[PDB]
Amino acid sequence: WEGVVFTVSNESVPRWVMAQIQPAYMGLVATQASLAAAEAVAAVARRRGIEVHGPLQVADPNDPAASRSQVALLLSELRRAGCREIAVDLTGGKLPMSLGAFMAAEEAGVASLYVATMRTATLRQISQP
Amino acid sequence: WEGVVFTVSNESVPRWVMAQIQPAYMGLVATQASLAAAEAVAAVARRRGIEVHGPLQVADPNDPAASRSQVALLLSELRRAGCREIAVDLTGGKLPMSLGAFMAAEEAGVASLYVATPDMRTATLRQISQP
Repeated sequence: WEGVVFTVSNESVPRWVMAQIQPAYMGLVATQASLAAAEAVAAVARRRGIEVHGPLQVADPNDPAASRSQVALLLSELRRAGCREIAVDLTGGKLPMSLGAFMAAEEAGVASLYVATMRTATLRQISQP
Repeated sequence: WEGVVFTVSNESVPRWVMAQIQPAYMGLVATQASLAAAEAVAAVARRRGIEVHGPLQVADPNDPAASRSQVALLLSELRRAGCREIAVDLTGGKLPMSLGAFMAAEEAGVASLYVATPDMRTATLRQISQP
């Protein structure tokens, strides 16, 4: 892989993917709470020479559409910068972030990757076809 | 919703969703590690008059194809029993499970729901969709 777009909740797992595949371009989508992790990923990637796009923030992380659109923007920005082999690692983030990222990646025809290792609750809809 | 298919990791969350939706039909997909929790959801549901299908087991919880196919089996199974407005609740279980359940629900035309509330010594990178 030439490029990788990450949904981010922790910094350690994207770093390990970086070493595995050594891409030339990287995109980062985070929430407000996970922004510091995304910036930590960006900092190590910059000093290895990777071109870093983002982090982009999603206003509501429980809304898959928000994540989907941000990953879409980054997948386009990376294609523009001249990257042709892009994948989306959706390991990080809450479930709707990973789901929105997968949606963006299916909709652009790119490969999705994964790293195998109640009073507040609302019921929400992810998809209605 | 009159039918809900659940991916199961814990027993609490599905129970909570059951109380909110009051479904008539239920489907249950579990891993080996979560089969007991699913059986406990199933026991509670059958005593409330709910027709329960499963729990089915997925052998590889990291393979989304194995989750997709069990959820898809259960959705067709529920429809043949007379259920027709079904939602897939895909909280519970790891990401691959949830994504497999999302794939099966999209291909079946059903809505997907979600309840809104690490050691790197050994890791494998898997491709989950290769379009």
